[PDB]
Amino acid sequence: SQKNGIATLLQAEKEAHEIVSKARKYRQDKLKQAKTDAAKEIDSYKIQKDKELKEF
Amino acid sequence: LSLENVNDMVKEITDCESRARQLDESLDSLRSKLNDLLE
Amino acid sequence: LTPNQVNDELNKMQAFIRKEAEEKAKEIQLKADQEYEIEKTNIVRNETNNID
Amino acid sequence: MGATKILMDSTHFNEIRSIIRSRSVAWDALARSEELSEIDASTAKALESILVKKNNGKTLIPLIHLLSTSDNEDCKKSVQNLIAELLSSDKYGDDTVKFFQEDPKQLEQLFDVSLKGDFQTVLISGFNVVSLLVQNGLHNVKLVEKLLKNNNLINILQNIEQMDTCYVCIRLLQELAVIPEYRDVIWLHEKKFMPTLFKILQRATDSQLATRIVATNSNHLGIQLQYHSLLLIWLLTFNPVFANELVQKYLSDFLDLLKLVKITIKEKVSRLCISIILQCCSTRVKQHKKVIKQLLLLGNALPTVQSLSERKYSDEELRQDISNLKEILENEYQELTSFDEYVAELDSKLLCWSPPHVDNGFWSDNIDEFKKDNYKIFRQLIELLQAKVRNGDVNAKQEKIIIQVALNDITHVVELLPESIDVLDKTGGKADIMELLNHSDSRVKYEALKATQAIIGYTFK
Amino acid sequence: VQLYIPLEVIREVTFLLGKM
Amino acid sequence: DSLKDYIETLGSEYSTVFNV
Repeated sequence: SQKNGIATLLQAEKEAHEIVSKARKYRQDKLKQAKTDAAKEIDSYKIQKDKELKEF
Repeated sequence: LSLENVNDMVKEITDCESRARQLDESLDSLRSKLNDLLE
Repeated sequence: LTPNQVNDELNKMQAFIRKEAEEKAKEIQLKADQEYEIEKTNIVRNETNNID
Repeated sequence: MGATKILMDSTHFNEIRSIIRSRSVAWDALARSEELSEIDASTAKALESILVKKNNGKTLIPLIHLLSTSDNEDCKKSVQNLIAELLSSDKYGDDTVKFFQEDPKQLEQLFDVSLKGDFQTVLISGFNVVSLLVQNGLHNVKLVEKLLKNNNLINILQNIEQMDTCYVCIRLLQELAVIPEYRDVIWLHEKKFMPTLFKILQRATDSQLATRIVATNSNHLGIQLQYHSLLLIWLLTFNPVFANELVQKYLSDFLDLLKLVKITIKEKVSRLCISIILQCCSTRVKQHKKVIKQLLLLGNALPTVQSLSERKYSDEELRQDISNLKEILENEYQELTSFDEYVAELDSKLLCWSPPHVDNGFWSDNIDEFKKDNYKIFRQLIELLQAKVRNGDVNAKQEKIIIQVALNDITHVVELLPESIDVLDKTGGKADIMELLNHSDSRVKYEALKATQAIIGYTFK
Repeated sequence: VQLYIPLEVIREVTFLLGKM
Repeated sequence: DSLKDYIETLGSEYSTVFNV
């Protein structure tokens, strides 16, 4: 099982690489996300300011 | 030896070579000043 | 050497590989969290200055 | 469903999970004797068979009932394990997770049985309540914040002797910390757990890595304990204010992370250590200047980073963190005006070596600044040095730090400037040097010898 | 013979061949 | 027999290739 076992170990290394690579794609996206939900955060704060203005 | 165990002992080679060189160069140039007064 | 000793070494190592990556992925995405909040806090702050 | 997948990857969780599932508990006999009514024992019997393979959430209700009512350690522990195993599995105990998640009541109940009975019984209880909290359909700060104040669980975590139990509990808390809200309650209780966590890192440092014995080394068990402790820290550090505070209180303990980075060759340990220190040194932490100052002056963080930078380990993010940290530390101290730092130290009479006081360039720019009546400031340092030796004696620790630094500082100006020799003569500093030579402490004598030689080179040409 | 040493285990294999 | 035992005992699952 020595010459079955390496072949399995090579596969594990390739796998360790793909799981870490999904996270790094995730991270970039996570950064993009932060700008989108902040784009939405301004125009919801904008309608909040018109709220206490129209109240005035 | 590991790479860190070489990397922290090369530090104490360099940190001691520096002080030994400056203390030897502050000793022979002082022996010369001693002989300049004994002459 | 013996088949039992090699199979013991196979499970242990491909485990080490799988675990270290799961934690590795986990650190990468934890940081992804950190940058999301810090980046949002900043970006929001500026636009809200203009709004105010 | 299949909940979160937490506490199913760890060996430490698995070793505790073995002790319970091995020992068998015949509920029906306990019920007949009156410690529970019959519906409960049958329900636990049936539930165990569903775990292996067989057709519910409706088995959940009796288990909730059984736990609160019963005070017999054996039955609640055996049941808790079976609930626990079900929650995370996607094979079985999918339906289980639904009933808990929909209704806030079975969480609150499930909390009551926590902190009753044997140390194990309570650990499983905590896992399961935490398991649900970390999901997106139940959240309550109150269970975490109370359990933290409460004794029996917090005792288990303080013990470090039993790695397996401690590991599980630290992870329980660190997972709740991945969620923002829990961070605020957790930071109230920081005093209690946080010395325990630094101790685990300290233990880690003194033992070896060239064996794989039962204790912490660089084994499976060890690799998880270090990671979690560090990770827990790192989480709470995401909030900038907590991080400034954390360094100023915990300073001594804090400095040790740099050590772990060397000794370990493991990117899980190393990375996390580097990040936490980075985050405190970041601009976004208020009084980021202060923390860099404490670290640089006292703890000598900067030289440590410069060594670290050389030994890169394979991990992109690690390399990135190390480089960023090298820049921040180095930049912040040096970029202060040169005359200012020297005088600020001079004024306090609390001189310390720093990166620009062992650098020749600093002294060259500053020679001119001293001249106000034949290097009055330079003469100030000479007076100051003379005084320390004679008044407050020599050969006691306080006075010994100021002297070595001062003699270093003087040496540099004299080598550079030939006109400062006059100042030493007038003041009487010339005499004082000769005295330090005889004095004990190797470092003071080195600096003293270098001072004598600096005057000497110039007297005779 | 022809070896193929990866970069993860490189110093360890070289120090092994130095002792063999 | 010495290169095969050594790369497996330290983890780091990327095996070497020994050709003749």
